[PDB]
Amino acid sequence: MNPPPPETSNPNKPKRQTNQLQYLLRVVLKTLWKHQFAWPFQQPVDAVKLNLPDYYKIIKTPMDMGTIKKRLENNYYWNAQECIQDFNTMFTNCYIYNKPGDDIVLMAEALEKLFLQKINELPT
Ligand SMILES: Nc1cc(-n2ccnc2)c2cc(F)cc(O)c2n1
Repeated sequence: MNPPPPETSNPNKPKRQTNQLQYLLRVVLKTLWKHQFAWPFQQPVDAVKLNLPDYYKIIKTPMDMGTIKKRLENNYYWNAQECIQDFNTMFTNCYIYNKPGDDIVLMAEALEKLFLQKINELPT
């Protein structure tokens, strides 16, 4: 079975919109989304379909760009740093589950370097 996906809304959690968060959706996510290596990260890992039955035995804080995108569209975050942490969790989980040089890891590393370039400068 797959676990329930991470929440994309939470009425207990305060919402906010900042220039930097609009930018993380408008520019950073929506450009990463178009990368040729983006597709494995556009939705939660379906460990049933991919025959990775050990995935959620190892990965306990799963994160993906589909969840991030919905969070950004919902103004789920308080600030840009909260969103950047979700990106880092997504990359870090892929390096934890897989090994250096794996095809998926090369994909994650391409996106990560592009992500780092894009958030080097955020709007004021
Ligand atoms: N062994 C794998 C396979 C993945 N995948 C998913 C679709 N096609 C390959 C995968 C995807 C991720 F977003 C993170 C990972 O850690 C992954 N690990």
